[PDB]
Amino acid sequence: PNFSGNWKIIRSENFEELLKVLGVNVMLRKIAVAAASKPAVEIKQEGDTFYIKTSTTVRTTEINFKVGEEFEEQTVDGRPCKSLVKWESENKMVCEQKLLKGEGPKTSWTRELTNDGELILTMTADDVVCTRVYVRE
Repeated sequence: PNFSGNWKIIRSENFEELLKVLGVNVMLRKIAVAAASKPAVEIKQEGDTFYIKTSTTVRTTEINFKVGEEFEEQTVDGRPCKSLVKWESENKMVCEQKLLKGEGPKTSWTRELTNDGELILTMTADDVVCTRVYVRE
């Protein structure tokens, strides 16, 4: 019931499709998929306060947020955005993103801790739903 820990990915669906919707060019798409196939995920949870570090060779994101309070981060393709995380349920948080500048597909992400010990990351861009599953390492 604690998101804290080091996570390793075991499954990933539609990540490429997601990037395609976001306008990422064909080659970057392949580079991204490759890099994102073996990310290092570190999460530290203190009550409603979170620290999530996702590292890959070509891109590392570090976000700090408190459930319920807006913060700034970036969409998966690097566009700055305003995010707000809320609890959809006891083990699931949902984040709605708003581009700071310009227009683009509506994006969001959700992270859910399953009762049997796994972490499901869901990322969406318009109608595309990307599902990534992690287990503790």
